[PDB]
Amino acid sequence: SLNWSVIVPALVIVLATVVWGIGFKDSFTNFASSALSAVVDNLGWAFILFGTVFVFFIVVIAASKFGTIRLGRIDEAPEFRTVSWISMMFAAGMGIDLMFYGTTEPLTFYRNGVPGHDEHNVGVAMSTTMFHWTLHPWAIYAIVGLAIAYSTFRVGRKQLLSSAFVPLIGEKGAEGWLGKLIDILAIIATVFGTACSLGLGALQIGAGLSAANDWTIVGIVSVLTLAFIFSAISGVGKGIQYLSNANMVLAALLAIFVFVVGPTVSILNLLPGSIGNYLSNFFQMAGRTAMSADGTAGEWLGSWTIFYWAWWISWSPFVGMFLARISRGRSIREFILGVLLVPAGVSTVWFSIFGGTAIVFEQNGESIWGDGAAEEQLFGLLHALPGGQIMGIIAMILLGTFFITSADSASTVMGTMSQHGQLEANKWVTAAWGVASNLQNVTIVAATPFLFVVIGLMFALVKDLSNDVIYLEYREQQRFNARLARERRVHNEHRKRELAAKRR
Amino acid sequence: SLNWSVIVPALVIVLATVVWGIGFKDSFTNFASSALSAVVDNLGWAFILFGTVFVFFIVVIAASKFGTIRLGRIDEAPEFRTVSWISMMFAAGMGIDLMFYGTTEPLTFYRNGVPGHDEHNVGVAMSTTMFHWTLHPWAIYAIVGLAIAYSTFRVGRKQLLSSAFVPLIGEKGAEGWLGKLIDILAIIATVFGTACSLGLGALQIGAGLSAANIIDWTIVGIVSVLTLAFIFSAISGVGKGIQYLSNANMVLAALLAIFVFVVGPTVSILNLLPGSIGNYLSNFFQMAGRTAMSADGTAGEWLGSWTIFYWAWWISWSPFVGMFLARISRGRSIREFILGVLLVPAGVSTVWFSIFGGTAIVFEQNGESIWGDGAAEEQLFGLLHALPGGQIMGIIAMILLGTFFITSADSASTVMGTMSQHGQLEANKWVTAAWGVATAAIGLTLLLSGGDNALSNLQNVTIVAATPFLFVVIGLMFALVKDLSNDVIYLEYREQQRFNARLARERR
Amino acid sequence: SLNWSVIVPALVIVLATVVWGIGFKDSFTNFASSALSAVVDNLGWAFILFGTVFVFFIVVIAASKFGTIRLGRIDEAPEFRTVSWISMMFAAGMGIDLMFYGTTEPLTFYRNGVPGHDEHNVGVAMSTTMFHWTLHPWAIYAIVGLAIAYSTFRVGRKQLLSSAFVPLIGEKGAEGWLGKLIDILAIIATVFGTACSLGLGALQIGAGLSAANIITIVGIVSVLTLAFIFSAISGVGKGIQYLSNANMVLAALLAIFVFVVGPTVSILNLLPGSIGNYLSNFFQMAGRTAMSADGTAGEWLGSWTIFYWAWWISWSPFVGMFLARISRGRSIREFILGVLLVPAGVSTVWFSIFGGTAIVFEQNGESIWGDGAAEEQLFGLLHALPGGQIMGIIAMILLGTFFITSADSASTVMGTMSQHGQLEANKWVTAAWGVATAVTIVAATPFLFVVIGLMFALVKDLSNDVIYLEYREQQR
Ligand SMILES: C[N+](C)(C)CCO
Repeated sequence: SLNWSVIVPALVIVLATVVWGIGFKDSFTNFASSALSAVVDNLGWAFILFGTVFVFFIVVIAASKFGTIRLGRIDEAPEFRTVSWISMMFAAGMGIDLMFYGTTEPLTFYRNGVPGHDEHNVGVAMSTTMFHWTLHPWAIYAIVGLAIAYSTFRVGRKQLLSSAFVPLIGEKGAEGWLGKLIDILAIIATVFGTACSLGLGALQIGAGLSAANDWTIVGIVSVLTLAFIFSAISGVGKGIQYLSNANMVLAALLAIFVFVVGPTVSILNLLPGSIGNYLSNFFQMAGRTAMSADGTAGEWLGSWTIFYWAWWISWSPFVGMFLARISRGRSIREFILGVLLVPAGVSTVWFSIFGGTAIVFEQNGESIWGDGAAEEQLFGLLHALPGGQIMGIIAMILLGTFFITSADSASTVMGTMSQHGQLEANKWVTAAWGVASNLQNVTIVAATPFLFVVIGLMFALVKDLSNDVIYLEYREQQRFNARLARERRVHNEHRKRELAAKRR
Repeated sequence: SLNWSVIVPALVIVLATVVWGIGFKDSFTNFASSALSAVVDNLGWAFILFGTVFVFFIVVIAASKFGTIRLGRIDEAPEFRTVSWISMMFAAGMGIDLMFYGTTEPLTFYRNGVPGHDEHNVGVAMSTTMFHWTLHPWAIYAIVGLAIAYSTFRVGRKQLLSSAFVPLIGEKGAEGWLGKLIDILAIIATVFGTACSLGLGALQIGAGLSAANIIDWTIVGIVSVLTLAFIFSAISGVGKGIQYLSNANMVLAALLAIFVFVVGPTVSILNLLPGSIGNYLSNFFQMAGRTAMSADGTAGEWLGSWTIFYWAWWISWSPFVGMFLARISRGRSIREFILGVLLVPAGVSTVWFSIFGGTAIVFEQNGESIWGDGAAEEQLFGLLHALPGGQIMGIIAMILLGTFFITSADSASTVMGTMSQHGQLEANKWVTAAWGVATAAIGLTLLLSGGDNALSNLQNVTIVAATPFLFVVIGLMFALVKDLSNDVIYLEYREQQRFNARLARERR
Repeated sequence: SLNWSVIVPALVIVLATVVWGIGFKDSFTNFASSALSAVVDNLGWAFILFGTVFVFFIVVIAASKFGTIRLGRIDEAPEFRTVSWISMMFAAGMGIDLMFYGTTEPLTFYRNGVPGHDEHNVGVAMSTTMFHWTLHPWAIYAIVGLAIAYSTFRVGRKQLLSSAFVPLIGEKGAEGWLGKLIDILAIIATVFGTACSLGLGALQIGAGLSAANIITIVGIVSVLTLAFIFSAISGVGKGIQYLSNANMVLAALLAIFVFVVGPTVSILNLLPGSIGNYLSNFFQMAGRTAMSADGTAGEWLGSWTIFYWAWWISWSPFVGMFLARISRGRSIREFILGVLLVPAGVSTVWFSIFGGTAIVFEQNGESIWGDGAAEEQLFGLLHALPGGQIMGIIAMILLGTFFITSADSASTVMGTMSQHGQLEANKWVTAAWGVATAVTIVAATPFLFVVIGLMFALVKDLSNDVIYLEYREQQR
């Protein structure tokens, strides 16, 4: 079936803005761009304060006994073997976001330097770029991951997101004020959440084709690729799977390419250097406040750290929904360590090669900084290697596949929440959604409340699992063990007492 | 049955400070406060090291299996609800001291900077203040709280610090050479601890009088001796139920936190919550190792005035917080009661210095600057006066430091009575007041001797009377670890895992 | 009993090495030195990366189940108790390194600064020194130590490094490419490793005797200490047990006299000081990849932290043995921390006292750095105190003490890794290989990796211990 109670408020606002951005007061939309500023500096803290709390809590829980609990009907066989499951995360744990931002972020920090430190600090350059792209971002997922996952596969209920809040607003009666609203606010941040990498993919080509053959060629390019959304899911059988390995071959290749063509020793060296520093500056990073230092970091932080936080939150639905799947039969722990450590530790080695070389080239004077342009750097530093174009091609096509990976999946997810949450593949809705610095701004305002949704989600999560039979058993059993062991002891002290007073 | 071997000895020292200091010579009391440099110079390292030790110490017993042991009889349960129990903690975690150092503290740090830190350094400045007022201060309180809550509750001894050394000391009637001694080291330290709070709390008030009237050296003599007269109307002639101002405190303190939160730079104040917890955590070890060798050996002096004082002050109070937290505590687990103590009080102190002290910083950045001529006593009235209707608030402020003194004193003089008479839960109304005035007398006695640097002489004696007790609380770990090893539950468990090992060994 | 298939490939290189660096070839064994740089630069990442994991590793080992099971026969009464055991471990905690380097290093770092900082800072100059001398050099031992012992005392497999690789390789199947290669590079390692701990001592004696008999003679000393490496175990027994104990009392005395005569507070104001800092600066120093800062520390890393790891890596077969040998019946847990808590305390305080005093003297204008050679400095601050020359005499002796206990025992590991990893070996082999030392970084360059696999052979192997094998062979 379809949820035409969640769909209808959906597009009325989706397009209310869409048409509102292309038409009417065309520049009226740039009042919103100056409107986030209310949210960024009034809530920045909220984002940061809770953004970190998100990292500690997920980890305590995995570590906690809650983690042994398995995700699906009691006693279920993993979807993939413990070395076949490994390959699965990559399918979600990468995208177009890594390439445009991934080779410019360490550089841009090694260049300008981050608030609180001097320029040309390779160390911070590595510590601040991972802050955003490793431990922190992924934990915003695994929260929503687990609540969504535990909601559906274990308890055995609906693939709708607001569902995971039934242990707070009750169950089956949280459909109104709170509930439908969540789904609505869910679909929206998934339409905007997508284009933020979709329309972006066109922009990276709008300045990407310069490697071969500008601000209006995007419309022609957008259709070149979008015409392939209706073929991959609508016309072609199956979803993803095939592309997941494509990214390893394509990504793994250009990466091992660079790791062996570019001097390896420096990138390899910065391998522990990357982690080491991360750890040393992670707490200090998490206390960064517009108030610090001297209260002049606000516009840096709104620009970078608050920019990603807000953004990840406004993208955690797709990625909590997508990660839930193919995590059935996997337990809590193995799934939390799953979504962290590895997706975390891939990104890290990725900024280690793109970042290390990108920098080592400024260490000498072969700057890759293409007039301060995110799309220019990527290639500016591989056409500085043999076959710069021979790979630069595979990079284009790498940002091509990624266009449909995100789209494909995203639509899977969004289309899934409009059907009453059922998994079955809905060709019809997957295709319809497909079509549906002002690139970095529309996402974050759109699901501002979401931050409070994942905040409260901690409880709705911890409250609900805590009633899981296995864990319910474990704590019941503790009481019996605790008191039984009481009887055994109170008696002795009456036996060893009566016996004692017998020696008189 | 008042312990007189214990009661008189504590007083012989109480009287000596007051009699020697103001009535006769005066100039000579400041000689013993040359001894203070003595303590910091060559016993300085110890306060610094065992300070950070107490914090680890406590977390690992909480972390340790002992954590599961229940205060009281086996599988006992807490007397009141988690929320109530906690609810007790916020009151425990506020009084005259935050008032005094709420604002000058982190400001003095942004204003002047910290050794190893360039001045105007928000993150550091804040994290140093958090340093003094969170886990390290509260590790100590729990160290002593546990010891007390455990001896009376579990092994059922007398509510006396000595009765918590019994595992390590004879015994056959604990408190021989030792123990009488120990309790004596409690009373005294408990007097000068509360003294400062009574002390700097007083002159905070004389200062505050400026907001309403204008208008003094004799005026501080009046400030205390009046509310000190009103510790008697408070305990001498109790009416209805004695509990009552504890909340009468909380509300005012609430109007102030709320008042300034919104009026003052709110988003900043909010920005300090994530910000300050983080610098803290991040700066937790770097400041842990700040002795008088960093920086270049120049932090020696800075430690003396601040950092060391928190160490001496927290210690010389642990006899009071320690019984308080203990008394409330019965019914918790060591693990539940540790984590509770470090985390719960700490929320408040972190929130407090962010708002009260965190506007003083913001201001100092717009040039407003509440520095008030460099005196910290007046800084609290000052920053408020920079806000709409801050004058009415200054008034409440005084009346707040009023209520605090009586409430600061009664709770002390009860504990101090309780340990002056063989640790009776039942508290003699007549004895308490005695510890009321005696303590008030030394608190006042410290203000008057000093003149313009009245603050200085206060923190240097309370540092000396503390130095002894610090060893007490160090030893108190050792008793505490031997007491927890012989406990039923930890012992009975080691018989079951060695068994859950032996059972499997012979079947295979 | 003498294994002559492992002695040959090693005995040939050793006979050859002393020579090819002699007879007018003395220059071409010098350009050969610079080929060390080659390693530090492409295996630079190698140490600095794992050096730090070993620590976390053992911790994460001592932390988990494996910890509880006793080393050796199921639930055995150990060969000591806590109050006594505590003495035997100390035997390793003190040495010849901790002579010149304790005073000089903390002093150096204070004076010139270490990369990524300013100079004259006391915190960094401690935490940096402690860092090179704490957990980092004791995990690279604990892994060697814990593995060997478990191969023989638990499992009972002969006491020889390759034997610990059984898990990863095969039961009796290692013999081929991996193992024969091990046993040989676990000699080269034992020779040179200790050779860079004695080589500094053959000199520092002549340098330190320029504090006694002001002012060729360097080589006369090598014998006057070596001449009592054989008459110390060959005739009468008990040197390993008797010397280390005495020597600790010497070093203790030394330390204590300086501690008291030297300002007491400063040293004693630096216990919290070093510890607070060592924790604080732990992860930053650890990730001190040369890439930092600005690409600069390449060289600083090469002079000490990285060179530091190699030598330490070189030390794993000889050192890793004894700490395993010493322990029977005592759970790995009471051993991992055993060899982690003690090392930091003996080291920390030791640097604290001597290194810290040095920093104190520099601050008061009383510099003892003069000229600028490591070997001259210890005696510098020494003679700067009452009874200086005198304590200086025992400090002299200290140099030669343990050197004998570390030469007679550097010898023992060889004698036992010669005769099929036999605990007890014939006397002639141990002493004969005691005159061998009578390049450190590349001596052990491959042996790093030998540790890493040793880390997998220690985890994979346990998971085939009885507790984990029984559950394994059950429902699963
Ligand atoms: C709140 N107490 C009075 C218990 C002490 C805190 O300053």
